[PDB]
Amino acid sequence: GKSFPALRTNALPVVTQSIRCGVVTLASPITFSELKERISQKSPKALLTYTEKVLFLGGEPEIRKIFSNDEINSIGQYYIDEIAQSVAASTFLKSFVEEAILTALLREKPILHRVRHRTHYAVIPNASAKDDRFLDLRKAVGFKGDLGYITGNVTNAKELSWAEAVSIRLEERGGKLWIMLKPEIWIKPLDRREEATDFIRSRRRYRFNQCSYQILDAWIKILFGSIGGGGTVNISCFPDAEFKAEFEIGTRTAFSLG
Amino acid sequence: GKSFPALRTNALPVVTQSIRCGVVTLASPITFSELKERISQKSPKALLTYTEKVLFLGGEPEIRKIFSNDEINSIGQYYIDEIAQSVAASTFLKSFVEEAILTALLREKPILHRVRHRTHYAVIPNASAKDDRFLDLRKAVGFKGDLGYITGNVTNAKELSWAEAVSIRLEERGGKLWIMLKPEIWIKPLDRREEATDFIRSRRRYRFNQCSYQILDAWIKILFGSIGGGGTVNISCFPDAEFKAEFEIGTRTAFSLG
Amino acid sequence: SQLAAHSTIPEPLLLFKDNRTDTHPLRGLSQYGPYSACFNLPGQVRLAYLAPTEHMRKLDAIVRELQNPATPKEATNYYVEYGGFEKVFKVPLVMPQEHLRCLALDECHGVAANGNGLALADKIVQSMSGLFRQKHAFDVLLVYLPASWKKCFEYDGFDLHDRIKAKVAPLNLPIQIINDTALTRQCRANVMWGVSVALYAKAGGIPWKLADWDKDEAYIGLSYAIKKNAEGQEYTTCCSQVFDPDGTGFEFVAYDTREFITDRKGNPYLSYQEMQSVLSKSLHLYQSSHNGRMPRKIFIHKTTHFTEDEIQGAFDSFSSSTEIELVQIIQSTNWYGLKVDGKKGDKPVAPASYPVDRGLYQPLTESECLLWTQGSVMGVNQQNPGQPVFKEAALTPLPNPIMLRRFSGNGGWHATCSSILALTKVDWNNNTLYKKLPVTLVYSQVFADVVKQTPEIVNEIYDYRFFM
Amino acid sequence: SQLAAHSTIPEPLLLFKDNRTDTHPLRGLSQYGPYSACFNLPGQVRLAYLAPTEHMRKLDAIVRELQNPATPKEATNYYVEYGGFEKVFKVPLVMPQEHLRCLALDECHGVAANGNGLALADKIVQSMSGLFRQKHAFDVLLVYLPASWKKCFEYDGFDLHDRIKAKVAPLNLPIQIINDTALTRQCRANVMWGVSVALYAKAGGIPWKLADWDKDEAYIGLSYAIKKNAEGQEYTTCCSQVFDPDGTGFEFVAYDTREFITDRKGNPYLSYQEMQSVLSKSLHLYQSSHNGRMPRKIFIHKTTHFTEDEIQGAFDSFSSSTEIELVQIIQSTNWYGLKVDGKKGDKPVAPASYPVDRGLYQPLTESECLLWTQGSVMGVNQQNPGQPVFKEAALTPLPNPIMLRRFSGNGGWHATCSSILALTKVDWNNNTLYKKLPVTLVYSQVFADVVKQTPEIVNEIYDYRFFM
DNA sequence: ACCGACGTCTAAGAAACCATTAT
DNA sequence: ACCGACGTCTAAGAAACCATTAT
Ligand SMILES: [Mg+2]
Ligand SMILES: [Mg+2]
Repeated sequence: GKSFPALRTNALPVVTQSIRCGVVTLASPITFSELKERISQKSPKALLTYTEKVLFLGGEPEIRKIFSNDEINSIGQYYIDEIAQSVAASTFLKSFVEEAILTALLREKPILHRVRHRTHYAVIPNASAKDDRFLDLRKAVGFKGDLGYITGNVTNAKELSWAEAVSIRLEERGGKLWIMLKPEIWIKPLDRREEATDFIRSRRRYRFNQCSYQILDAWIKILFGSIGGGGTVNISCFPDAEFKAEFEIGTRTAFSLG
Repeated sequence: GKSFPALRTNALPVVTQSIRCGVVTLASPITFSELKERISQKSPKALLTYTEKVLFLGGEPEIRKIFSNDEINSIGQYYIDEIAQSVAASTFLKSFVEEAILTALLREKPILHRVRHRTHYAVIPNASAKDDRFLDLRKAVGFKGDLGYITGNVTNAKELSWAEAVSIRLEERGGKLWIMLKPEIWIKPLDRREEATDFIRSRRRYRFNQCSYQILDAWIKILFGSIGGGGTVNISCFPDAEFKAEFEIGTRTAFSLG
Repeated sequence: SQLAAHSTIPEPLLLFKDNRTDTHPLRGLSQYGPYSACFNLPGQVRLAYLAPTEHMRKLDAIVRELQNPATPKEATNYYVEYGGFEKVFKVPLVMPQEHLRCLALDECHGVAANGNGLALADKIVQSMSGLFRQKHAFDVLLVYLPASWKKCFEYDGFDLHDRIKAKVAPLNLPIQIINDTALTRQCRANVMWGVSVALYAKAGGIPWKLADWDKDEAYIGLSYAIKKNAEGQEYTTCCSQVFDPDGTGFEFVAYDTREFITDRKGNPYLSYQEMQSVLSKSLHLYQSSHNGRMPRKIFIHKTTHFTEDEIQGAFDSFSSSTEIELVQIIQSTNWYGLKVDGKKGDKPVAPASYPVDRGLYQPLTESECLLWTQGSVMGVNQQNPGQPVFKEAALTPLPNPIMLRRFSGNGGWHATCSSILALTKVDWNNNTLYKKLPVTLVYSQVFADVVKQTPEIVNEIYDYRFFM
Repeated sequence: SQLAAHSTIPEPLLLFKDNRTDTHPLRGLSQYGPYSACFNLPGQVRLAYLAPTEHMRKLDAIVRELQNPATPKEATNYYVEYGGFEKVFKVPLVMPQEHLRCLALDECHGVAANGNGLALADKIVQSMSGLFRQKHAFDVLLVYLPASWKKCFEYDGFDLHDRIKAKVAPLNLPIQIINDTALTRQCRANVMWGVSVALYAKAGGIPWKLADWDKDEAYIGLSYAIKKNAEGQEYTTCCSQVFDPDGTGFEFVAYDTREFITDRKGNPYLSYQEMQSVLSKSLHLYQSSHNGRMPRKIFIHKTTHFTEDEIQGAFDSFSSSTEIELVQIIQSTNWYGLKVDGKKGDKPVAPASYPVDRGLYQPLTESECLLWTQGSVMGVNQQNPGQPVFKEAALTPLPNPIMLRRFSGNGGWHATCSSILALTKVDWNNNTLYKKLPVTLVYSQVFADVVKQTPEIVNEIYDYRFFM
C-alpha cells in the first residue's frame, strides 16, 4: 500500500498456528450421525468432531458422560500443526476450529450465541440491552446524533422480536486465516424471519458507508473489548479443562492502500 | 540477336546528324501566336518555328513575303548539331524536325498530306487510286489473293469518304531518332470520324500479322520507292532554296533477334 | 492485517457517433448521438404492434410518449432529460399503418383462462402469422400481454418469455414484449430510455460500444440452467461470445454446448470432447468475422470452477501462440469493503460519505482476487457535478464485490479486471449504468434459460438482438 | 538499323490444390480444384440475395445455372466446360433460405425515378440492414440492380458501384453485383466461370496464385483519380500492396495515400512527406504480415513519372540493404511489333500466322523497355494443341505493347519484366487468361475511384475481397 | 474380497417469489 | 527593376460513352 483512499474489509487476522486437541480412541466403530445424536441427548459441555477419530476440546468428564467406560479404549492428544492448510483441506477441521474460535470469543461475555442455516451469529441479549459496553453500538444505530435502540419488537407484529447481531465466519485464503464479521438484524423466533423482512429493509436502508464503519467498530469493541491497541487479543476455550484451545486474534481489521 | 522468331517494329532509323537552318532576326519582338497568324494569312511556301528567333526552312522570298523589310533586322544561318539531343531537349525543334522530314518525304509524290490531332498522316489520293505503284498495297488489303480497293465511299452515309493512310511520327530514344508508321484508315471530312467507327472496325478486323506485314511493306515501298535494298534513301525539302534540309533514312525497319 | 496494495481501474469509456467518447450512456445518446448513426443504419425504425383489441390505446400511448420528450422523476442524480426518439437517435420512428397492426385471436383469452401456457405461446405466434409475408414492411414488432394473463406467465418449468423468444428466433423477426409494468410506472424516464435503446438495438443498429477495445481478443461466457422433472434433472449449459469484427461494427452471439441433440448431462462441468467442440465452433465465428486470422488471446468466464478436464480441453482446443485465460466469477462472497478518505486539511482520516469506488480490485492470493463491479462512480452525476453516484443505493446500503479465481494465466490482474469491467456496460438491454456481472454471463444465462425452455433450437447460432 | 537482342519469358504458372501447376486458370480449376480447398476454407459458400421482389426469379435462376454444368459457346479455343460449382470447387454452393433472402424497399424505385443516386445507395444498405444481424449465417451477398435503375448508375461525379462498395466495406460484408449483362449474354459459361470464381474469392477462398514466388519481395502500385467540381480538381491517390505471407496466404490490399483527411492535391505526384508516410505504412503492413522481418527488395509501380522528392522519399523510407526498383508503366506507345517465323523445311523466312508471343520484351535503351503484356500464348488452346491463342483477336488485330521506364536500378530487365508479367494473372475478378496491366495498378485505380466517390473511409486498410 | 448405497460436512449456484427505486 | 498572367509546343493519362466477343 502506498496512497489513499483506503479500503477497509471485515476480516480479522488469526495469528495462532497450532491447536493441541485430544483424541478419543474407541474400540467399537463410530459414525458422525450417532455421535451428534449422543451429543444432543447428553448435551456435552464441550465441542466434538469426527474426521477419523473422535476429536474434542474440553474436559474428560464430558466424554466419559457421552461415552460409557467400555466404549472408550484410550485417550491421547492430537497436534494440529499447520492449522491453515489443515482447515483448507479438511472440512471437519474447518468447522471444528471455527466453533472453537467462536466459543472462545463469546466466553464470560453477555452476548447470546445463535445459529442460522449452519452459520454462527452473536446476538445481544434483550435483558442486558442498556449495558454500558453497548453505548457505542447504540450511538451508531442512532439518528441525527441521538441514541438508538439496539433491541426491540417488530412493528405490526404479534410476538416477533428483533435484535442487533453480527455474523462470524472462518475463512482460509492463501495459507492465512481470517475471521469475518457482518452486521445483521437477528429475529426471534428464527423460523419467523419471513414476517419482518420489511422491518430489516427499513432499518438497514440508510446504513451507508460512514454508519457501517461505526457499526463495525462498535461490534469489534464489543467482541474483543479493545480497539486500536496496536496488539492482539488472546481468547481461550475452556481454560479450566486439560485439553484447551487458545487463539491469538488481532483487533485491527485487514486493510489495503493504493 | 541469336535466333528466331523475329520481332519487326515500325521504326525507321535516321542517319543524318546535322541540320543547317536559317535565322530570321526581328527588330521588334514577336510571339508564336502572331507568327502562326501570319503563316495562316500569307500561306508561305516554307516552314517556320520560333524558339528564341524565327527559325525557317525555305526561301528568302517567302519570309520577305511574311515579314516587311522594316521588321527584319538580319538573316543568318543556324547549325543544329547533334539533332537527336536538341530534339529531345527542345520541343519546338522536335516539331520542326518532324515537319521537315515529312515535307521531304511527301515531295513530288502522289500522296495527300493531312494532319489530325497533332499527328501527321499520309493519305492515298482518291483520283490517283489506280496508279501502278499502289498495286502492292491493293494486294495487301484484299482477301484470298483478290485485288482490293484502296479508297471508296463509306457504307450508309451521305457524303462520307474513306481512304487508307499511314501515320508518320518522330520519336527520340537514347540518342537515336526513329520514324514511326501506323496504318490507319483516313476519313474525310476529319470532324466526322465518329460516324464511320464501325466501318473502320470492320475493315481492320482480320488484319492479322500476315496482312499487317504486307501493308507495312507496301507502305514502305510507296513512301521510299525501294524495300530492303540494304541502303539509305535520301530525301530533301525545298532543294532549290538556299536553306534546305536533307535526310538519310533507311528503308529496312528496325528489327530484333535473340 | 496488511494486504497487498489495491488498484482502481478507470471507468471504461463508451464510443458514440463520430467516434467520440463519453462515460454516461444516456447523456452520450442525448448529446452526441448513437454510434450506428454514422452509417445511417437503420435509416428508419419501422414499428409493428401485436395486442388484443381491448388494449390498443395502451400501445399507441406508449409509442407516442416514446416519441415525445420526458423528464426524470426518480433517481434524478443519474437520468438526464429524454428528448424523444428522433432527437436522440437522429432517425425517425415510423408508426405502423393499418395493415401493420395485428390482433390476437380471441381463443387466447380462453387458453389463458385454462392456464395452459404452451397453447398461449403457440396461439400468439400463430396470431402473428400475418406479419411474416410483410416482414419487409417493418423491422421490430411489439407484443403486449395484459395483466389478465399473469397466471400463465411463469409456473413450474415453463416461461412464456423464453418460449416466445425461442419460437420467434428462427422466424427472423425481432420482438419487444411489453406488459403493464412499462405502462404503470411512476418514473417515465426509466421506461422511455430503456424501451428506446432496446428498440434501436433490435432495429439492427449499435447504440454504443466500448471505446478502446482490441480486435485480436475474444471473450467467452458459459452458464447453465436447471430443468427438473419426475425422473430427475439435467443441465442446460450454453455459451456466448463478445468480440468486434475487423471492420467497425458489433456482433454478440450465443450458441448451445450440446454437440448433438438428446445428449443428457447431470452436472454443469463439460467433458473434454465437449470443450473441443464448443471452442472449435467459437473459433469458426472468430475466423469468419476476421478473414480467417487467429485470436492472440482468449478469455473464458464461468460461474463454476474449471476441473483439470476442462483446462486440458481449453488448452488443446486452441493453438500454441494464443494464450489461454480461464477465470471463474464468484458472485457472492463473505467480504465487503468500506471507503476511508485521507487527511483533508484540518479534518483527519474518516469514512467517506459514499461507498467504495467501482473499479477497485484487491488481490487476495496468487490466483484469487475480488473486483468491485458495484460501487460509486464519479463524473456521471447530474444534480451535483462534484458528488459521486452509487446506483444500488435504494436497495443495498453497501456494494458487494464479486470474487475472481484464475486457473491459467501469466499476466497480472490488470488486463483481466479491465476486460471484466469494460464488459459490464455493453448490455443494451440495461437502462442503468452497468451490470454486476459481465454481459457474457448474462447472455449465457438468458440463452440457457431459453434453450432449457425449448430444446428444439439447438446448434443454431443466435445474436443478442433476438433475446434482449 | 538493328536493335539490341530481345528476350521472351515463359508464361507464368498458377498454383492449385496440392501444389499443382497449370497455366490455364479455368482448366486448372476444373481439373485440380481451388488452392484453398485443401484447407477447406470456406467449408461451404453461403449465399444471400438483394433484389426487388419482382426480380428474385432472375437471382434464383442464375444460382441454379451456377449449380449446373455449362459448355462454352464463344471463344471456345481457351474456354473450357463448366462442371458445376460443387464439382469444380469441391465445395457446395448453398441456396439461401427464406430468412436469408432480403427485399429492397419500394422507396428505391421512387429514388431511382428521381435520380438521387446517393439516396439509392443509402436505401440499398437500409434494405440490407438485417443481413448485418445475420452475417454469421452466410458468407457472400448477391445484389441485383435492375435495368430500371440505369439512370442512376453513373452520371457526372457519381458511381453507384463505388458508393455501395464503400458503404458496405466497413461492415465486413463482401457483396456481388449482378446486372442484365450477366443474364442476357449468349456465352453462359463466361458468366458462370466469372461469377463462381468471384464468389469463391469473396467467401475467403484463394482460386489460384503464382507457383514460384519469393516471399522476401513486396509490390506496390500507385494510381490516381480525377474529381471534378466548381472550385477546381482534386487528385485522389491510393496505393495497393501485393505480397504473400510466410505460409498459406495471399495479401492483396489497398489503402489511401492521405496522411490526414482534407489534404487536397491538384497534381498526381506526391510530396516527400506523403511518399515517406505511404511507403512506411506499406513497410509496417509487410512487417506485421511477415513476423517482423523486412523485405529484401521492393517494387514500386506508378502510372506517372517519379519526381525527385518521390525518389528521395523512396530511398529514405527503407534501409540500405533493401534494393528499391522504380518502374514506369505506359499504356500508350508509338511502337508495335510484328512476328516473323524462321526458316523451317522448305518454307523461307515469312511472317507467322499468329502475332508476337506474350512475354517478349524489347530493351530500347539503358532505361526504357517495351514489354508485351498482350500476345499469343503456347500450351493453352483447347481445339488445337499446337495452335497459339490470342485473347483480344476480336478487339485488337495486333498486340500493342506497354513501355517501362526505370528511374533507379542496376540490374537487368529480366526480374522486373517477370514480376510485371506474373502480376497480370492473379486478378480473380476477370475470367480471361491475363490483364494488360499488373493487378496492383488496377486495384489502385478501383480503390481510387472508391475513395474519390466516398472520402469518409480513409486510413483503413482493406482487402481485395470487398472491392472485386 | 473389491466397489456400490447412505450419513456427515464445506462452497456455491439456481427449480422459485417478494420488494423498492439511488444521501 | 522583379516574379505573376497567359500564349505556343511536347508526353501521358483520365473521364462520360461506344462497341465487339478470340484466324
Ligand atoms: Mg430484454
Ligand atoms: Mg463488401
